[PDB]
Amino acid sequence: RGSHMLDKIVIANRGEIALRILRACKELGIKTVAVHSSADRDLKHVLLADETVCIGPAPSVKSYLNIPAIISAAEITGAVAIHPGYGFLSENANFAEQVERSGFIFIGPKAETIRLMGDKVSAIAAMKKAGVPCVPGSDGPLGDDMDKNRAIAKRIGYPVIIKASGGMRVVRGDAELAQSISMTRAEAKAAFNDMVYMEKYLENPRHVEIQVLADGQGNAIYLAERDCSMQRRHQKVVEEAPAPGITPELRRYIGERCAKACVDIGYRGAGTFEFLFENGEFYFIEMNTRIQVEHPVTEMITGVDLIKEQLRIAAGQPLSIKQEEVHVRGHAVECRINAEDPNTFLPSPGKITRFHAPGGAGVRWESHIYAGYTVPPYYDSMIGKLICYGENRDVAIARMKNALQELIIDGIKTNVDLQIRIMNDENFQHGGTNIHYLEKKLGLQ
Repeated sequence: RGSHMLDKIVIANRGEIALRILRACKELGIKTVAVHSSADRDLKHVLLADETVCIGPAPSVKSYLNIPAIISAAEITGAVAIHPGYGFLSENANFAEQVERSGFIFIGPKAETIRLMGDKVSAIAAMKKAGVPCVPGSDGPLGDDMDKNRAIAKRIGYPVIIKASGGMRVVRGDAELAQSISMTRAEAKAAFNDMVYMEKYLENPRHVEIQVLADGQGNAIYLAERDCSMQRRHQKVVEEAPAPGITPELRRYIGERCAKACVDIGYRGAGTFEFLFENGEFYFIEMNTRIQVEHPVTEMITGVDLIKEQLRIAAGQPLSIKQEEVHVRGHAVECRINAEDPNTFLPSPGKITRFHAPGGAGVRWESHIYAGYTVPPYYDSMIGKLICYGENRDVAIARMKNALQELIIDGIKTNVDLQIRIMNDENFQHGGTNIHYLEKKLGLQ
């Protein structure tokens, strides 16, 4: 035992993220244990792992969410750590608590941190305390004294939105504040209760998120930001880094705030701070206490291997990277490739009859698919991620177009066509479109 302390690791996940993790492991000489459902015996990473363990039938609830089977998998193989990747049990405290209780290292933050940020009220509370900008509001249920309510809205700045404590109405001026509150009162009465609170209405915001790394020993750094505004039905479709328009100084401002937050909450490992960004102001929404799907975009513009850092941190090693050594270079754009139905956006199962991946400079392909592989119906629609890097934003986009053209995936329905359309969208090329843009372009409004 000694190529890395975490000499053998259980990859509690599937698809592209599991492969991504497997590779990071092989690089470090770490033995891999791929737990899988009976429907994923043909996953690329499973076929490449040192050991494979079936943890149950196709259904996620019976496999990838099966806590005892996953820990038993770690036990029978003498594994020492478990990487939950993203989704599934990655932000499930109970799982982390049992994993560690069984004597294994959970590659993620402390159980108490998952719970903290996992709760919206506790999270906001902690973020404000640490100095992270949050969504302005009445700080509690609104009374009937329209005078302070008008002052609250004023202080927060219109437009404001009235929300029911148990579930909403937009107010653009104090002239309609009173009526609006009463109107909202009624509905909720019904609708739900009578209590109502006020929040700042962020009408046309962008989705900007800050990547961080903390060793849980007092060291925390931020690795630039990512703009993940290209959304359809709240699902991310395109991601890029850095975020267009964000200056080095603003980046430094929001970055140091998140790093400080990590220190205050004793955060450990990789995490992400998602904010709504409008009129140059950041507003914290939530923090994902895990690795991000779109992490590659950050990896390519900073030259940092986020998965490997997660492993080193989980191995008790303090951060070896100082904030001043972190330099953003170039631009990276990510298109998510999904095997999805164009009318429901749901997974579109089937056999891939022909597959050809794009190649060339600045082209990264994260995917488990291969000619002959069949997309199962039990999980998500994501079959891969295509990330293109360039010395600047225009080069990255130009490369994504070229790469999307070389990409061949027959036998199943995909969104490749959609991606090409987005890369050719004049507004996207200009940069900085808000979270409502995509649904507009395609009329899902």
